[PDB]
Amino acid sequence: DIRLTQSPSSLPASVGDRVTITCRASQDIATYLAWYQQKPGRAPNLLIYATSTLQSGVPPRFSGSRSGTDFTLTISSLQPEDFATYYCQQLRTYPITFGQGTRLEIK
Amino acid sequence: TWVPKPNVEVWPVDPPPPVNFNKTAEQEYGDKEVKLPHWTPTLHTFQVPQNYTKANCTYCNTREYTFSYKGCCFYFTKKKHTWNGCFQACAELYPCTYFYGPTPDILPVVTRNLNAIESLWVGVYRVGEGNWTSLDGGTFKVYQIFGSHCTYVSKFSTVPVSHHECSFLKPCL
Amino acid sequence: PCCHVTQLALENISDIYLVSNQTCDGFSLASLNSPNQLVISRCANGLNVVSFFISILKRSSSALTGHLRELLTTLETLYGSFSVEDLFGANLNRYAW
Amino acid sequence: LSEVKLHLDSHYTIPWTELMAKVPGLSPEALWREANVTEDLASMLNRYKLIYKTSGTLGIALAEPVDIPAVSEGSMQVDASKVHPGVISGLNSPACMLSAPLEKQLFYYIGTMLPNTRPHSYVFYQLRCHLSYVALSINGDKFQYTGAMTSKFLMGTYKRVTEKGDEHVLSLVFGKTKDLPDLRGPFSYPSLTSAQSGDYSLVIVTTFVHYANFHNYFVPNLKDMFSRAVTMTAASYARYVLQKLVLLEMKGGCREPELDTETLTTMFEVSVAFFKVGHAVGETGNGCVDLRWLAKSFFELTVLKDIIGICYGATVKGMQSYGLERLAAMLMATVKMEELGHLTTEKQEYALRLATVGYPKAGVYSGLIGGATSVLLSAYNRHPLFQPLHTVMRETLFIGSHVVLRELRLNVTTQGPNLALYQLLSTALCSALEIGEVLRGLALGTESGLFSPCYLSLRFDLTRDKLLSMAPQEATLDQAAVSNAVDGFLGRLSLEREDRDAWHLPAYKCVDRLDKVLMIIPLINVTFIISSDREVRGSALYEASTTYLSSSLFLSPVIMNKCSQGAVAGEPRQIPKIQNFTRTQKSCIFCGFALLSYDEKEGLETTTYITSQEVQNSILSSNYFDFDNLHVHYLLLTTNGTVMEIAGLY
Amino acid sequence: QLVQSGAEVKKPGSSVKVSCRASGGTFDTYAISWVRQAPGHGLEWMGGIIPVSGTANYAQKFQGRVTITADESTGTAYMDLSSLRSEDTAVYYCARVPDYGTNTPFDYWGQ
Repeated sequence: DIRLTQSPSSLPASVGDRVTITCRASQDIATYLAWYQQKPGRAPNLLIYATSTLQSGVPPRFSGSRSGTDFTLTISSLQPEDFATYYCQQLRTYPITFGQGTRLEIK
Repeated sequence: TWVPKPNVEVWPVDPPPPVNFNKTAEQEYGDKEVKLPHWTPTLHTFQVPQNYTKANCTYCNTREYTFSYKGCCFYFTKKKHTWNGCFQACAELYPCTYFYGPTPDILPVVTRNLNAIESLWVGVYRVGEGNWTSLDGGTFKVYQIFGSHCTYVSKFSTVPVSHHECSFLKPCL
Repeated sequence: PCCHVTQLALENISDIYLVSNQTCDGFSLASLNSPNQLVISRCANGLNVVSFFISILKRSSSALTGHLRELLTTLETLYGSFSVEDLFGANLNRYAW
Repeated sequence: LSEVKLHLDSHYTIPWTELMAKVPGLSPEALWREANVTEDLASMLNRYKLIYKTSGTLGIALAEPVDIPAVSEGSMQVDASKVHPGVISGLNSPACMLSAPLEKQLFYYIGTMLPNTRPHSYVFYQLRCHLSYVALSINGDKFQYTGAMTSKFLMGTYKRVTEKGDEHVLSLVFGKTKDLPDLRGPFSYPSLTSAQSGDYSLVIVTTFVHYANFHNYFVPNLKDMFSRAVTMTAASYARYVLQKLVLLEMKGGCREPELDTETLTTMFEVSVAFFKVGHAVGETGNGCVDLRWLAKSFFELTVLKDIIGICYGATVKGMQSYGLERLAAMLMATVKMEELGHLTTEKQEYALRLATVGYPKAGVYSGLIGGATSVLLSAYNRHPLFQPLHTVMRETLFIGSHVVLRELRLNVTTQGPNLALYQLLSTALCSALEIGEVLRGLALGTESGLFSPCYLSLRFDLTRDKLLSMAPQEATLDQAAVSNAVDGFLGRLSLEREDRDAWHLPAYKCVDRLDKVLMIIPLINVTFIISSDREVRGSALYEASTTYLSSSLFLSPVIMNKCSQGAVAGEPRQIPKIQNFTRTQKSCIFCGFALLSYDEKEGLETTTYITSQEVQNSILSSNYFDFDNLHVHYLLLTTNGTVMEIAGLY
Repeated sequence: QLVQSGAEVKKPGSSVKVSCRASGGTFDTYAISWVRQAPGHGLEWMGGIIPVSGTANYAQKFQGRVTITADESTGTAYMDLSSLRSEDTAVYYCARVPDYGTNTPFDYWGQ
């Protein structure tokens, strides 16, 4: 039923700047959102998670907040060392269930 | 005749009342230097259980689902409820929104047979002071912040949690 | 001596040290040393302490002396010199404040 | 309560044992317990990330006007708390008021500025200082606003309460960047301001969830509002906000409120409009303020208070000085209201503003109606006939009419004849050209639609069809806004609402049909009621020689305002006609009559109250008596109680 | 506080990097789900729907697998492919499902 859709990105986002990717589709009702980032050939790491009314806390400074219909995530750093595929996830509390791909090449 | 007449002049008025150069600063003003910003609190309605209540005795066997008059804790898909019409329980002597109220042991049985009914409304409420006691007491444990007087469970949920909104279309089993 | 994790009214404290980010381990921490005679050396927070001192000085500016004026100006642009939107180090767990 | 030897790298000592006496009210102990210097840095990063941060501080390099005039001539100093009967002479004596006692009077009530709520506890400290607020509530307390001010900065709060008891809070602190409140923790102003001029800033304080909730329906224009606040003067601002609120009052705007951008902005303006005058008085710094500027600003503030109280239910605390009111009352008491018409326009406006300021309450003194009526009578005497009001005279009448409206909205009044004379003069001033000009102004939103000598007129025959039949002939306006202008005019002229009826007028109980009257003409010793139905009680009855396919246009001359026991039955009389009329009349005749012109089919067209020989000369000399068209008849309603028609001149 | 996991039973493959897991830090929440990711996809779930503790528990959404042991302190989640057949040979990760600061290691492979 509930699906997540992200906007494909192809620009290298220069070197020093912020990024903002929207993940949203249909209308969520009782499912929170979580962010996962994985470098090519590595285990994904849990980023901040937004329940549409509050954001979780991770030592990395990746402030990601959602809106009444969409979700957004900011890193404030687009170095090539952070050229990794980000993922948005659908979960009630525990069980991440649905995700959609993206692309965040940095150079 | 057309006798000449005088012009039109305004009617006379009385002298203004005298003003007093004797009122004190406190007397003229609010009579108190210390104040506090004005707040205008309001009030909101509550949840009250009326009419439908627990039936008398029972005529069931055990935990099972049937589309008939047999079955302890099970019912068909209402498909039209918002936790207010769900409390009506338009069925043949339903002791709750379901046939039986939620329990901390019955939950796995209904969770197992929950294929694509992810969201459903459990007949458990509050009275604005906590201590959730739907129709049998016992203060059923429930952890939640978002939500006031609605409850729902899913496959990945064991302890009942509150739905942040009540007007949402929550099917009842 | 940078402190990582350690967890007092103004009556029982009589000394306080402040250090720059370079002097510390990339942080801005203070040690409210109570009046050897040093009973405690609890690692306070530089940001909150300097903000409280700045607010006190700004509120008391009605009768501030020359030395206190230059002290306030020094604490200014020292708060801004830190400009710590984020800082890494001393990773641990916590429950609440 | 002890001394701390601060060490950093030099050495500093803070003597709290003596700093307490110098600065009363300081609480160093509580502020430390608020600071919580023993906090894990993870808690800092958690709390700091909660608050919404806005970047892009644009809209810079604005223009700062001059508002307070310099001290001129030999005006003395008037203490705001030492007003005495012997201070000055009159309107021709320049005077100035001190700024420190005036500021003390304006900001007299103390209280807690920054509350202890969650959004304001993370960022700011606890504040307690002299303040004033403009609070209001709509939608049954589902929406609240608090505009607490200070002589240095403003702070709004759009505290909205939804269901479940949860709230949503906003903040729009405005003021000089060097006088804004104190932050705490890792917070800094430049990461919060959304606009900044050379010396002003407009920060916003809220959490991300609250900001999104308010962003659902309320989008701001902070650059535009900030530019308007900085660029305009206090009086001009106040006038602009008052004009917008008055325009919103019609068309059923303040009857019920809506949650959109315009309403909340207007609330913020109103707050800024008060704060601008407060700061301008405060910014003088122990100098002096010219009396004319003070009178203008406080008159605008009083009118703004009246309109916000009328259509919003708002409550205003502070922002009023009793010394200025005493001075205004003393100054106005010297002059005579009945001689206000023989004065210069600037002096007339100054006296009217002083009278309005000195007596804000309604019913305390009703003698200002005489002065307003005299001013209106002089303006009408010197006004060319059947022409739209000039802008200067229009603004003078707008200044004057506040007292008349305030007395009109009462329940029992004493100034009967003066009110009747004022309403008759207003009726004589509402011609076709004036109505067209007001319609054009309402359509274009300029100052023409703000006020007109028609809202207080006794002309009840202005329907939507009649008004639409006389749209302005200037490119047909926008050709679609004419309907909106007509709707606004009808709303301002609603009989049931607006408290514009003839309860105060004697001989009004003898009509029995309030919706069938056309106009009422309250002459001296006799009042005429014009209606299309016979069911009216009066001393006599007169039927005009109108066409069959039109209204009857009856005339009932109630003599001495003594209504009759019943309607005069039988066949109504017929108006006599005078065949001979020499249009020279050197002697002052008709000085008290009221000539009326009506159309056989269209109906009532124009009215002219003859008050002096100049009016009679203008009436006779001009082409008013056009007998070529056999559809216009002129009725000379004599004060004797009989109606005489004019057939033709030589 | 630390959990080890990883196992596989089937006929094919070599299963390079077949045993690895880790945990620690942040806030601990029960259950340990298992995610199976094919190349070119984001994430699909095997039987990790209902785990009991840090050592996981058996589950089944649309597939047949197995899980053993349940302990939220040390445990051993392990896994057992149901006699792996053509395709379905791809990297499968695991999570500690700790909500706040959830841990996710890299393990398993194909061919």
